[PDB]
Amino acid sequence: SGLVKMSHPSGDVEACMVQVTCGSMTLNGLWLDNTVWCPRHVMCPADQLSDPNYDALLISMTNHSFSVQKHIGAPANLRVVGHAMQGTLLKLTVDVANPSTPAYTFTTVKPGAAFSVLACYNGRPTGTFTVVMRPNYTIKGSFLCGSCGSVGYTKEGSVINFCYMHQMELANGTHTGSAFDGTMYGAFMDKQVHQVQLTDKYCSVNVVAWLYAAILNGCAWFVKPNRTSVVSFNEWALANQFTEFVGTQSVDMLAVKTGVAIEQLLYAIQQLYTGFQGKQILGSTMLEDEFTPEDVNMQIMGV
Amino acid sequence: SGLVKMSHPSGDVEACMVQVTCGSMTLNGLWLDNTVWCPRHVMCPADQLSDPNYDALLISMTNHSFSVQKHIGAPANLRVVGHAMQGTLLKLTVDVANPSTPAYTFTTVKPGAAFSVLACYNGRPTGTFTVVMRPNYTIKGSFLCGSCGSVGYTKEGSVINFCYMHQMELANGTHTGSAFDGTMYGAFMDKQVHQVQLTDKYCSVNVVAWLYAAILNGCAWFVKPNRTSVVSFNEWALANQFTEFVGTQSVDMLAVKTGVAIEQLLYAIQQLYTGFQGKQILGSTMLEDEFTPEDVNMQIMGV
Repeated sequence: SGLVKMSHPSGDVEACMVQVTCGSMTLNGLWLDNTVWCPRHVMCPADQLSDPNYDALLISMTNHSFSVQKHIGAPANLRVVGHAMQGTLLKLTVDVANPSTPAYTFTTVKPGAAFSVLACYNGRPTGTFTVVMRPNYTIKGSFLCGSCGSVGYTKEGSVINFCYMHQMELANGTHTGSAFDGTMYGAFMDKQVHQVQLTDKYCSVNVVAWLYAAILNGCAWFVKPNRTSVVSFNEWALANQFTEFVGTQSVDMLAVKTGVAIEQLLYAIQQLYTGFQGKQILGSTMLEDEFTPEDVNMQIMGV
Repeated sequence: SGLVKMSHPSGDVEACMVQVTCGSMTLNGLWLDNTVWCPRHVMCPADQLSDPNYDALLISMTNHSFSVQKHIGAPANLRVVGHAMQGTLLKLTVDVANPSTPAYTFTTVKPGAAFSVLACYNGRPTGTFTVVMRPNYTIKGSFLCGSCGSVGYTKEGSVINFCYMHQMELANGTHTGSAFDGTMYGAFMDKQVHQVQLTDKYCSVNVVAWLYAAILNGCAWFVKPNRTSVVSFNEWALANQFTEFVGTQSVDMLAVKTGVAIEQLLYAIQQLYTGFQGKQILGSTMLEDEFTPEDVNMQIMGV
């Protein structure tokens, strides 16, 4: 019993972290097979950060411009024998294939989905945490200067699904990055220029999942006979900064185990949004939306 | 910027997890050099869990009663060549030294201190999370059947400090275990009988650290010229379920950076305890005590 913010074991990903240097700029890279992935802003000098031209910067670079070092495990200097740009990322080719490359895929995450982040500094892993891709395509992490190139991922069976590479900080506690196809989540620019993020929203299906977790742990004071249909809730959601509720088999499993219908929890959300009234739910005083239905199913049952 | 629940990278500890079987009982063990540590209740059958005699159980065991298996990485069966009991733990001697034993120490954690937990099932790591040792010597984790033997630890430089081995669940979301010297935190018994835990307390130095994190994020409505000395606060704390405040260099660093004195935040705690005045602090309407000063310093300032 109990519900905590849980991350995937980070061992397989730690073995892929490397340091990438270009001029006087240093950040983290991901070493898979003979390829090192890193943010392309490593090529940008301080005096050009106010308005950079990445196509011009790439042309000016040679294999000599990049230095790749592995610090963890058996340390090694990797020879860069090729360089290329894919969207907002650099794809460096090195002469040694990573002997600890896990079985992996590249996947893009959708808003409301959770993933683990391995935070790194100078190619060294320092911490791990779980985040949810926000409806405004940002993440609320903990990243300081030098954390760029830190990676986000999930684990499915024995396969690591790499979904995020840390790029920038937009505002206090608000971060964004790219998918491994080179596209930045939310189409933000990888430049130190003015850019406003859209309004964030509460992830409705995650709040329902968290309320089911509370019921399964003996906390059900907020459950009443009252119900709100998913059609009525979704119209209400549009005007109250909540995402559209879309049901799934994982949510249905939680409804059948507890005997509490989804519609009863949509009504509870509308009431709890106007105040918890000094009461707690799982040690929280405001709605929690960073626990997915799959997360609750895993932490509460074998499912 | 941003404050999240952060764990240590779990790779070094994952390489030490093994499965220990004794009869029809199975749980997790920790493999360091030629030693495997596991909870001693692996020797206890289901019908004897209410009133066990561990000294009699140990005598009845032979090296062949224990089966040790490594599942992740390069799998191996380890042959048990010695067995011993140290408090609430078994110390098995195996014929192969773990080739990935990290540099380590055994340390007992004090209430208010944070540590990372690597949750395991059948010798397989499944997740990682951070907890604080509660003033009543329990932890609020997320553990299901089969998680016994999961380990807690901190990292100082390159040294892993193993501080906890999961033993039992006392109540919903309330867990306890032992230190690697064999002593159970809070002197709870490793047996199936009803045991009452003492009342919890708010960890004062952690609430001060969280109020400093709020000021660093632009939230300082609770800061007034009013001050409470640490001597006055500690007398008040005794009667109001708060731990004794003990200052540290990390708290002093937060006071210098923000320009807000410790004594102003001790007064603020006494006022916020009587109500949050219809406002919120970092997304909460109740005091938060699971972020330590070191945690706030490392995540906000990187020191």
